[PDB]
Amino acid sequence: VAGSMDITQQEKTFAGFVRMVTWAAVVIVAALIFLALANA
Amino acid sequence: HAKNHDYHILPPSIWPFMASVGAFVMLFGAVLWMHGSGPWMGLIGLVVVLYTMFGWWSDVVTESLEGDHTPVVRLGLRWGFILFIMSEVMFFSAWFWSFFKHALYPMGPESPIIDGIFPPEGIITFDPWHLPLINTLILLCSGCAATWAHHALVHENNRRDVAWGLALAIALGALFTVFQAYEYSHAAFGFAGNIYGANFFMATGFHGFHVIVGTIFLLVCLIRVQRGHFTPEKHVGFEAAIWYWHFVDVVWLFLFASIYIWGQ
Amino acid sequence: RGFFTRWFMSTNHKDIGVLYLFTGGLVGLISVAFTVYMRMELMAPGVQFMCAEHLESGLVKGFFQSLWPSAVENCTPNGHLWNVMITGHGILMMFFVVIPALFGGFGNYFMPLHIGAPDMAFPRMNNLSYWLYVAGTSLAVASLFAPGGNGQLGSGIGWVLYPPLSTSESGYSTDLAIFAVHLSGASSILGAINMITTFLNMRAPGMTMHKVPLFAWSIFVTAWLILLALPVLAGAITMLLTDRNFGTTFFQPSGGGDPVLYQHILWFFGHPEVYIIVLPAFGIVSHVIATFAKKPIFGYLPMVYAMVAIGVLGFVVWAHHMYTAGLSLTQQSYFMMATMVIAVPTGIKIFSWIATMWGGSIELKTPMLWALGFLFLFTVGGVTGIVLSQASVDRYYHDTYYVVAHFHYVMSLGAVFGIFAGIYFWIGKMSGRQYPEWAGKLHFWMMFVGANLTFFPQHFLGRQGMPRRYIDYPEAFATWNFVSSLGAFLSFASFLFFLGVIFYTLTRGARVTANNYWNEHADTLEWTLTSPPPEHTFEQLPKREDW
Amino acid sequence: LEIIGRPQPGGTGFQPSASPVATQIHWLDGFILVIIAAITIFVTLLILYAVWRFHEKRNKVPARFTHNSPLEIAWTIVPIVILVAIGAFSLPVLFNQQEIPEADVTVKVTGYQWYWGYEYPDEEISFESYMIGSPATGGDNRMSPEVEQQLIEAGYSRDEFLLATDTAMVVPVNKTVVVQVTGADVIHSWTVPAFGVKQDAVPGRLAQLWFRAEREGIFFGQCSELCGISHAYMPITVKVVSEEAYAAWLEQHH
Ligand code: HEA
Ligand code: HEA
Ligand SMILES: CCCCCCCCCCCCCCCCCC(=O)OC[C@H](COP(=O)(O)OCCN)OC(=O)CCCCCCCCCCCCCCCCC
Ligand SMILES: CCCCCCCCCCCCCCCCCC(=O)OC[C@H](COP(=O)(O)OCCN)OC(=O)CCCCCCCCCCCCCCCCC
Ligand SMILES: CCCCCCCCCCCCO[C@H]1O[C@H](CO)[C@@H](O[C@H]2O[C@H](CO)[C@@H](O)[C@H](O)[C@H]2O)[C@H](O)[C@H]1O
Ligand SMILES: [Ca+2]
Ligand SMILES: [Cu+]
Ligand SMILES: [Cu+]
Ligand SMILES: [Cu+]
Ligand SMILES: [Mg+2]
Repeated sequence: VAGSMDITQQEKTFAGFVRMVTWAAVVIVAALIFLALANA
Repeated sequence: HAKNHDYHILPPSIWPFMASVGAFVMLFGAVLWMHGSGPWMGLIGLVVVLYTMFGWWSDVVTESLEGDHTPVVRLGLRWGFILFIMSEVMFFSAWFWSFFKHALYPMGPESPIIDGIFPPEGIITFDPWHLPLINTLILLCSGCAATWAHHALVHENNRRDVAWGLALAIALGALFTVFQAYEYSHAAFGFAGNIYGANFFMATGFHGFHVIVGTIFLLVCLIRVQRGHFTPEKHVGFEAAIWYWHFVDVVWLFLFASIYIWGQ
Repeated sequence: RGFFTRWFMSTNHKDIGVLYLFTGGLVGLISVAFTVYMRMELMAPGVQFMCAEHLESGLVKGFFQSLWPSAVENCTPNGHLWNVMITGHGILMMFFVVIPALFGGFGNYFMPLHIGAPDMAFPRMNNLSYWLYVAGTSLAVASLFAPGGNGQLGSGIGWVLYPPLSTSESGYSTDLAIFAVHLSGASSILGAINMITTFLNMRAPGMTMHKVPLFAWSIFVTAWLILLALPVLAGAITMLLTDRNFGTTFFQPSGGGDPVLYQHILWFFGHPEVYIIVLPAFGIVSHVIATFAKKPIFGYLPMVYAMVAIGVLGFVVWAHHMYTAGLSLTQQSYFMMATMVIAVPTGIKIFSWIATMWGGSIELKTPMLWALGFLFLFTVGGVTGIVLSQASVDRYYHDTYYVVAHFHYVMSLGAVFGIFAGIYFWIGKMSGRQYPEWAGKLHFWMMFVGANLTFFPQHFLGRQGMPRRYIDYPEAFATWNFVSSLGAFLSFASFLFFLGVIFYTLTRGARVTANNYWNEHADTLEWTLTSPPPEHTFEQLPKREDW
Repeated sequence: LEIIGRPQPGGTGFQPSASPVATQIHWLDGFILVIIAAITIFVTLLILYAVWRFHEKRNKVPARFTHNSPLEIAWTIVPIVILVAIGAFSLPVLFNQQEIPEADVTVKVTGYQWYWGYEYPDEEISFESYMIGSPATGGDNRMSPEVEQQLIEAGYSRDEFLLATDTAMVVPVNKTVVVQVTGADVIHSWTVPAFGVKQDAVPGRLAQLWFRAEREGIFFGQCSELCGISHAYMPITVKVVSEEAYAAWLEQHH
């Protein structure tokens, strides 16, 4: 029975992973914009 | 024999071992090429690797046509490529760091106390609107051409625009590296002996290597559309092509607003 | 089913992990041999073994001459060899021994089992990470037998390849080492990508990430550090490669370079690197202490989130390796304080392990000893870090054997104890033959005695001002340098004995009866499988009731 | 002539203080050393006791607990305090050793592969400090009959072999020396443990330290950044003398 497998747990995790990484990436861009607006 | 999971199990494969023999020889031969001896040992390696890569990726199509790329497997292959893209960003960050440092605090004869002049004294930069904006319109257009190709296969199943769009994208992609290989010919400063030349030619240099890769990758996806290989549900290879290509665009847009606009 | 198809073509993660373990041992022994020869020269002042005179004999000849001393009058100090040995030691250990045996070796084996996965996400790319790792190790070895600095063989730069020394050291030996590190990163990045996807996508049905075993978490965090750190190191050494061979001036000041910018970029990799080493040991120790104290690991979440905390903060403390290099006071201040923050979650975990022992019924078997040993060394090592974190005190201590002592306690011995703890814990579960409990406990105690008398005397030498990478020292140190070289010699015997213990075990070893051979509280999914687990594990995905 | 900055054959504490910064580095280390001596002893005993009190023989059934919200906050607030403690006394010592003052003497020190170079920009003096065992002073960077006689020459013992240099940087007591440091070849590092100063000689950077010499005598220090084959063999000698004696030298060397 290939193709059958239940993915709900993984598809959720992937939406989190996308939501997480996107969030994390802006924080860092913001952190460097702060750091540049602080001590450049 | 008797399994309930969708996960891809693989038969043994030579290519991991074969690629790393070739890759060792490639890099060993490159060291010797860099020190006067013949490029031949290096390019044996390159050929053995490029032969292995070819074999490898041909099976990741074979398996997808074999019906190994189930829902989870295809999903997993999507993370794998995103994690890769992320570590591509971390590679480029080392070069944006090296540029922004020697731009914000360039080295002056009284260095840590009082900084020097940027752009370096007597380095004549590129006009950021004359040519570089031509390349920024070359890429931004090719990025639209590859997205129309995606939206075609995924949301229209229209195999004509998929092929047409990709051909236009591959064309403008190869055109960028051609137009860029003129910006290198017409460079108003050297590669060796100054940081600006070092930061410039290495940063756009690797991006150009990534464009070359992204165009070859898109061509493999078009070659497959020629053989009618994708469906609206199963197109991980085609998916990663437009991701990788859109990543290259983000990198250039940074380079443009970093090295050319802000750093002229 | 042939020796070639099974080990040179494997896509079974359990075998690829075994490959990593054994190669890590092999390169270890090579690099440990480098350290026995290093302490041999440092045994007492004056150069006796690394004499320029030995150069006039051929490679094989001058080798075996170097293994046996000389008079100070018949010995011209060849510092170059010394530098190549210390460089050889470091580069092998940081890139080809310890991460490969922990992340490559145990991580590849058990993390899929711990989460109930049949294989890894990309098990063909998995094999590539191993063979690229062998390719790097080759190039690395080649660097020791190559046109190098000062007219000799080998690169004597230091494991961190500082410029302009790195960029201007003659020959091509360095360039090999560059590409060796390039491949060791290429190995790791692919391994990481695999691990992250595997962990996130291939868990058992019902196992949320807050139900994932601790070792798996420790490997998961390690993979994220690798994913983000190693690409930065690629840029770093590529800049050394173009300076060396394409005449750029990234770090040459005459062209406008800044050798300090290298250290920033390198140490941006360099700390994450040191947390990529120990993080899997955190996991292994978590599993062992919980098993042999018959008690569920104290404070799961916190433990994890501590690992996440360490993992995130690990990037933004990097410049405390540069306190002396000439950093602005504002900078030195920030990195002083940030470095202090990391100390809190790294500390907390030491308490949680003690709290797991608290209340339980402790079976003091060999793996539990090693994990307990780790706790000690990780505290001893970690507290000297607090000292160094204060930039003020760093000035005296920096580039002295006090640092060498600190990072051996916490990292070298920490991860080594982690590796050995793993080995005795899982040897039956991997081979089907158990070790002899007397030999194990001996190997531990020899190591614990020797390795303390190796590096704690080095604390003194640092406070007395003995600097790093010195082939020779004032006579006024030699007392402690002899104490250390003794302990290091004893330690070498322990690691030799161990290589026997496993040789006995893998051949003359007591074949293991049951699936779980430890006790009830070794309660994770590997102890459900057969003692040597099936070539295809979890063909039937395990149902929730299995953990 | 009193050799002060120097290793003692098997010592465990620091090298003798000679400056106000080297007093504070001696102090900060002692303060910390109490706190770390406590934490390791505290952890060792908790470990040992738990292993005894909770061995499967001495205690049959394990406990069930996994969390302790009170004690876990105790585990966190205490080390944050411990670090705020150490931090509060360490940030001052850091600013003091990094905020450079007015210079009585200014010296420029330059790192060269396997020797040093001193400039007094004001008093118009320049010279190079090679190790007494140098190949520029005949030796093979090792001890020999010849090399010992030369050590006696400069008023040193066979003891001081790897520390003693052919020329010394000489300085007045109770005067603030600002030592500026740059590298010429690769990265070198200038240190005098007695004075409590370490600064890397990075090619292309003007890095600065300062030390106020409180006592008189000979102080040593070795190079602290791997710089090539003879990285062990380029040390530092700082003779500090009285203002009367130093004024006599500042005309002599000219
Ligand atoms: C295993 C990896 C590892 C770990 C865990 C550590 C744990 C720490 N170490 Fe470091 N160390 C390195 C791998 C590690 N380190 C390497 C490889 C080098 C040298 C590379 C080279 O130079 O060649 C290095 C060199 C180094 C230096 C620079 C020395 C120099 O070159 O001048 C500094 C200074 O900031 C430093 C600070 C720390 C601190 C503050 C902690 C703290 O975070 C530790 C946490 C505390 C403990 C583990 C003790 C137990 C404490 C408790 C149980 C309660 C907590 C108590 C308090 C918070 C007060 N380390
Ligand atoms: C984490 C990796 C690692 C390991 C394992 C070690 C194991 C040891 N090292 Fe450390 N060393 C470094 C990472 C390590 N080292 C680095 C990065 C440097 C910097 C180079 C530089 O200064 O530029 C350094 C510099 C260093 C120096 C001084 C160089 C100088 O400053 O001039 C000395 C000498 O005292 C030293 C002594 C030892 C000894 C006696 C051992 C041991 O031999 C003693 C006891 C331990 C064992 C016997 C464990 C061996 C077992 C394993 C490694 C497991 C192998 C794998 C499997 C079993 C699967 N090391
Ligand atoms: C595509 C379209 C393009 C459109 C463009 C729009 C996007 C805008 C993006 C802009 C971002 C550009 C980045 C430039 C950042 C510059 C950074 C900076 O200025 O900091 C340097 C500063 C200088 O040091 P200092 O000597 O102390 O200065 C004294 C002189 N006044 O250094 C200091 O202050 C010293 C203190 C050190 C602090 C280090 C902090 C850590 C670094 C931040 C974390 C990042 C790490 C990543 C984390 C990943 C892990 C989760
Ligand atoms: C999505 C694709 C995007 C394209 C990829 C490119 C993304 C990277 C963009 C950001 C790159 C970081 C650039 C930071 C440069 C800051 C300038 C600098 O180097 O600071 C100088 C400082 C030492 O200077 P100093 O000589 O001491 O100053 C004396 C005063 N005259 O040295 C310092 O203090 C260091 C300052 C801290 C900088 C930390 C850099 C960490 C690099 C990680 C960036 C990763 C970005 C991740 C974003 C998420 C992407 C999805
Ligand atoms: C495979 C991985 C790829 C990533 C690496 C990217 C590599 C990019 C290489 C760029 C090649 C640089 O080539 C470079 O050579 C010459 C000398 O330096 C330059 O300089 C030339 O033009 C200038 C005119 O003002 C003058 O300064 C020089 O006398 C002249 O030789 C070229 O204008 C430049 O294009
Ligand atoms: Ca010796
Ligand atoms: Cu660090
Ligand atoms: Cu030096
Ligand atoms: Cu040096
Ligand atoms: Mg240093």
